[PDB]
Formats: sequence, C-alpha cells, structure tokens
Amino acid sequence: DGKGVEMMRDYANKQLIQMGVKKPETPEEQQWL
Amino acid sequence: IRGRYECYTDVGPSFQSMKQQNRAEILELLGKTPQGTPEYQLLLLQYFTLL
Amino acid sequence: IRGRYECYTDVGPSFQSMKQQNRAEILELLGKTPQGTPEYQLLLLQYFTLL
Amino acid sequence: QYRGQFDVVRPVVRKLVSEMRQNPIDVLYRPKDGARPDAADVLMGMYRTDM
Repeated sequence: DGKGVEMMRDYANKQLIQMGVKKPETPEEQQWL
Repeated sequence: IRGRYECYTDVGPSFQSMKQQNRAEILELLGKTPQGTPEYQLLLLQYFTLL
Repeated sequence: IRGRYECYTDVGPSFQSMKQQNRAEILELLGKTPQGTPEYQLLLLQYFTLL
Repeated sequence: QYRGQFDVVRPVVRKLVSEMRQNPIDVLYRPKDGARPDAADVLMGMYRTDM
C-alpha cells in the first residue's frame, strides 16, 4: 500500500514491551529523560 | 538520475491500488474477520480504502 | 489551460455511484461487514444511499 | 461458381477477443520508499489522463 504500514510500530511498545517484535532491527529507538 | 523511476507497473497478482487481494480474496471463502482486541482498531485501519 | 477540471467519462461496470461504493466487495454472497460492540460512530455513514 | 458463403473462420478468431483480457492487467506507479520526500504524498498529482 503506501506508508500507512505504521501500525502501532512507533508508539505503543516503546516504554515497556509487552508482546515483543519479530526480529527487532531498531538501530536506536527509545529515549529516556 | 535514479532514486526516481518510482512509477511503473507491478505484474503479478491483479491487486489494484487499494486493497483487492491484499485485503481479502475472491476465491471460494467467507467470514474473514478473526478475534482480537487490537484487531478491532487494526481492522479500522483496513477498510478506509479508496482515495 | 484547465486544472479546475471536474467530471470526465467514467465508463465502466453497471453500478451508478453517489456514495454506493464504500462496499467494493459484493460479488454474490451477503453479510460482509465486521463487528464490535462499544465504539462505532463509523457504521452510520455507510448505509444511507438514495439521497 | 457458388462460393464464398461457406467460409466459417472468424468465430474462433474473434472469440479470442473475450480471451484476451481476463486478468485485469490494471496497476501502475509501484509505490515504495525510494528517495527524497517531494512529490509522492498525493501519489499522481498531474496525470490521470490515461483514464
């Protein structure tokens, strides 16, 4: 389709990861204050 | 110069711009929607379809 | 020069669109809409047609 | 003399018109992430002109 492949990737799982991911690539993702 | 040539035809399954075969399929079947809590809203993302 | 352009020849299949096509899938069988209990405001705008 | 009215050829020839296109053969422009963010948001912004 387009770039509408976002789908929860960039928000929900960040601060804590409940379900994991398939092969996290994530060069760097989470920032902490 | 490349990085352009963004536009050409994809030959293969007939799937059109918005959600023909990728969404669901035409051949001998019924009753797709499965069970899940986020699959509610992720099902909301499914069917917006055409521009 | 044009570019305010509006309507063109739409020749194609049988349906006469107003908002008829939010269902792009009806082949033969029926009952194609999914379900959820609490939150739907979205089920309204689909099913009123004849204008 | 009597000739030419028995031919019987073309029915199989032009019956192939219906057999030309079954697969829709309709897609174009192949979206993907290739390049710098300029023109790709509204997809085709200039030419629908084939239709």
